[PDB]
Amino acid sequence: APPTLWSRVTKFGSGWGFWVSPTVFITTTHVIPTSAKEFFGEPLTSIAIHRAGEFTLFRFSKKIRPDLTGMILEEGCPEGTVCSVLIKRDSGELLPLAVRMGAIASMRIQGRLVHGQSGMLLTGANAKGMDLGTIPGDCGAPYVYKRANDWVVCGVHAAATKSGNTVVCAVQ
Amino acid sequence: PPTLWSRVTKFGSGWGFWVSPTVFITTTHVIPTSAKEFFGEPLTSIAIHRAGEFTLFRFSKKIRPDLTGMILEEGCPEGTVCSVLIKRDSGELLPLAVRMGAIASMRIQGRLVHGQSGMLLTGANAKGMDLGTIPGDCGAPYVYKRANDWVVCGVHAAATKSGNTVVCAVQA
Ligand SMILES: c1csc(-c2ccc(-c3cc[nH]n3)s2)c1
Repeated sequence: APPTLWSRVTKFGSGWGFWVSPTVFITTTHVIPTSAKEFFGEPLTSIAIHRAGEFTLFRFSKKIRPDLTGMILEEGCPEGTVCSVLIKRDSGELLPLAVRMGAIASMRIQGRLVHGQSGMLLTGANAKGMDLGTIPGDCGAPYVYKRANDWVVCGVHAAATKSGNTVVCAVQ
Repeated sequence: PPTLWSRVTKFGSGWGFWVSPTVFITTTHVIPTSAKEFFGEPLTSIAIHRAGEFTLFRFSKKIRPDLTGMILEEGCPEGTVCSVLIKRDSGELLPLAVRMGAIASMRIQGRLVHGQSGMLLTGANAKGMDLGTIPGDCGAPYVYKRANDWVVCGVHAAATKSGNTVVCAVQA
């Protein structure tokens, strides 16, 4: 995946978030620290928060990331699309996990009710672990895919099943 | 707790895999043809066991004493879904699912290669997106989880231009 996509992946709360543009940051609602009143040196006052279940969008009044160009954010992707989940792990290692996306789903995973776009990992047969699959610290990592000449972001990592084979992307 | 990924090591014109502190496997064709040492050990002290595109090195001292010994097998049962553990010089880690087939001699871009055939499971096009193999990936290991045990069953020898078909070189 291109360097300009990896540059947008930002350590945040208990997981990650993604810069769509200089003013727009997206993340998984449950990774956001509950007491937080400041983000990138700005007060809540100065920020427009748009929350839909496990999807949260932050729109800043000023350019926090002026090095970046605005990208396309879509509301999930067609069934059958292959996405990469842009996961950073211990070492500056970069793990673009391949996932075949499916239908919008409602699930119970461990102790929680989760809603978003379901996918199946294409990394291995029994991806329950850090080497081939996701771990709880990956929450907020972006789902991206290439279309013709463009890259698109279409959601953020919200949950995985006990087996690790099924993941859920929260969508706008 | 050393990951599988720490066992994958840049070597020659591709990669290789540490099975144990003293055992290193790779694709025969990536090995330098001019050398007096590997990993700081003189060639006098290294046992080289070659079988077509599969080579095993057995060192007289512990090169990777941080590692436990893993199961090495001569390929796997037909239908096993293995993971090819690809490292790239970007720092990206690309585990790709491959459904394994029969041992054969296959014509791969006008060349005969003997090993275990496999088909990538990342679908349509495996190039333009991190979804398939490229020439510098040779030597990457084929692994799978069986009960509690990780199994390594060979090394990446060849892939078609098309994308779909790969060859895993195997021991004996
Ligand atoms: C039997 C007939 S085709 C086939 C598979 C296709 C895709 C699979 C898969 C599993 C994990 N990642 N991709 S399994 C098995």
